[PDB]
Amino acid sequence: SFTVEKGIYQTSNFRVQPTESIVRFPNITNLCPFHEVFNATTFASVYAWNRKRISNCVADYSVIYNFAPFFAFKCYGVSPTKLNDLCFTNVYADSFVIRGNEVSQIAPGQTGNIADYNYKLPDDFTGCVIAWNSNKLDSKPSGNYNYLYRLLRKSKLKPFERDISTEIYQAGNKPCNGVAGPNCYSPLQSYGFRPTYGVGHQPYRVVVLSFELLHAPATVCGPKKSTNLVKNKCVNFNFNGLTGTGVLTESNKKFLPFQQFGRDIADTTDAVRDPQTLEILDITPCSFGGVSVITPGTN
Amino acid sequence: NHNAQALNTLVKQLSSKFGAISSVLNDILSRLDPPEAEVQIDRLITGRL
Amino acid sequence: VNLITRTQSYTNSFTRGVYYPDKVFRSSVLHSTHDLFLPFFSNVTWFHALPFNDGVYFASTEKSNIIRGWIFGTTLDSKTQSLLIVNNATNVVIKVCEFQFCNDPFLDVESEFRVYSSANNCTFEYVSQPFLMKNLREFVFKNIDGYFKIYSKHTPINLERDLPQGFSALEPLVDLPIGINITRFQTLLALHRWTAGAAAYYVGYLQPRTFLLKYNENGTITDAVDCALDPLSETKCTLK
Ligand SMILES: *[C@@H]1O[C@H](CO)[C@@H](O)[C@H](O)[C@H]1NC(C)=O
Ligand SMILES: *[C@@H]1O[C@H](CO)[C@@H](O)[C@H](O)[C@H]1NC(C)=O
Ligand SMILES: *[C@@H]1O[C@H](CO)[C@@H](O)[C@H](O)[C@H]1NC(C)=O
Ligand SMILES: *[C@@H]1O[C@H](CO)[C@@H](O)[C@H](O)[C@H]1NC(C)=O
Ligand SMILES: *[C@@H]1O[C@H](CO)[C@@H](O)[C@H](O)[C@H]1NC(C)=O
Repeated sequence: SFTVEKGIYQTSNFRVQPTESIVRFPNITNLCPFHEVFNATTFASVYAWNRKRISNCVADYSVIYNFAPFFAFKCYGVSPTKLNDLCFTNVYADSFVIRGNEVSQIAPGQTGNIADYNYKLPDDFTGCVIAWNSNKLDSKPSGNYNYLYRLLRKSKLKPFERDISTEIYQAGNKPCNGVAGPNCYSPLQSYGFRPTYGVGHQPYRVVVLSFELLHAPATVCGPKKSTNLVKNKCVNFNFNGLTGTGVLTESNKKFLPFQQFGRDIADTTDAVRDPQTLEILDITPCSFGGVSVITPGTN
Repeated sequence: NHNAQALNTLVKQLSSKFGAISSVLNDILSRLDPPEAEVQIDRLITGRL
Repeated sequence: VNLITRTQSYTNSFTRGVYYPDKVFRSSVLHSTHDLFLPFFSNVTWFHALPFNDGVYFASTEKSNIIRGWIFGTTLDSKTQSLLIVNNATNVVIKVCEFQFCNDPFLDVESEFRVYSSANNCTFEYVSQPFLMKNLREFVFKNIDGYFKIYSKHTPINLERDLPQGFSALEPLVDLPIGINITRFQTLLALHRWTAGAAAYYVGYLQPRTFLLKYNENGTITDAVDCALDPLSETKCTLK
């Protein structure tokens, strides 16, 4: 309205703005062995897949981009262009070789021989899948038979389960008794790789990365650079991935040598320890409130 | 007692996920991309409303 | 090389076997937590291959240092990995190598040939300050989501033939990233050489339970309530 009567009215709210930003990433300078996982010149069969654990190192992904043009680079729970800033607890890497047309089988909630008898992913998977052609490396002109896949199994495979049993499968009532007779077939089938094969049957190297987010104090991060520490000001902070804004003050809290954070009745963060210097600091929200306007009548 | 209980329940309701990956907007903003954060944000908005 | 005979007895656990669930600081609050705990007033075994199940609570009170380290494995064979923990005067060694263990692995004091025939393929090795240090030592071991978590506590105690009555939270000791199955476990003994002595310990098993823990203003847990023990505790948990 263009006319206001005498009284007091609530119009809007105000909040103190932040001053600067604080970064307190750890100071380890190791390089995660991503280069060793790739271009290893030897990739195990799909029915027995390698599993490597990565932790306690600074993870960089720039080498991946310049490694090779990718048939598939699909990240499910994380945007692929932001992996250079997050911080994870532990990294899992699984590498193997599979046929070209079966790449689509590697995905959460999928079906197929490889999906149910070779390698099964969980429904809540949070990671990335990388698949690139390797026809020029693992395709003998006469035929490479070192790569084998399981074909017959009694039941499905649970997520992240590996089977290496090699026994004659029995598809009938009579027992195989240890011979490859009728109704009895070998469990493993050998791939045939030749350079003359068309696309869809040439071998492809696949690497699956699995993360562990929102867990114990994380270790796998740090492409960025840390900053100094300020107190008694409305500032932004990033402590090992814990991001926020507020005022940092000295804390008289008796932290046990194994706790990292602090919580209250409302279950919100109110204390934290600096990774570089072991010191407990209290966090307080910056000032905010409402604004009221008092005026007589416009007349 | 009633006033304190009501305020405590209202504050405690902020930690529910309502069917999203997390209950904190700050991480989702800094962990995902714009074209896919709205799906997670909508459920939190509905629950808090 | 068999010089050991084990006798069984049964006793009451009372309110023992409480550990800090996470690494989050709290004060002057009551917190509800659902996790694997030792049920209150449970039925623990006294010993003078045991299944691992979902976790093990171990208790000892002997000072003669006869107990040192443990063996964890599914088939206890060199065909599969098996955790081996050895505590000694200077350090503690933890290995996951597929050792070919013997029927009755006992330390010679210090040749390990009697414990296992040979070492082989493995990836993880750990060396640190020894876990061990009138004294009661309580330990909690659990393997979950590819992590072997070990909690422990050491407490002075008077001359008592059974477990004391009180509260003592078990601070975390270690969380090893191994990621292997565990089905059976065995206790290692060190006999001077070849005298055969005697040792005793308490064994209990963990179960999934909901507990109400009380934090003091000062960083420590001082009380706990098992919600499924009786109607009174259920009412206490409901009323928080
Ligand atoms: C504990 O269990 C044993 C056998 O499992 C039983 O004989 C005994 O009565 C139970 N109770 C006590 C208090 O030992
Ligand atoms: C105790 O264990 C440590 C750790 O391996 C070892 O270096 C030391 O030699 C051991 N002491 C004896 C007496 O064997
Ligand atoms: C250990 O495992 C590897 C991998 O399968 C195998 O090649 C080796 O023969 C095994 N035994 C020893 C003693 O390394
Ligand atoms: C461990 O042993 C159990 C029972 O023998 C078996 O089902 C399982 O596949 C084995 N491996 C793992 C990683 O649990
Ligand atoms: C609590 O901690 C403070 C500071 O360490 C101390 O003054 C007090 O005695 C402690 N109370 C206990 C341990 O009951």
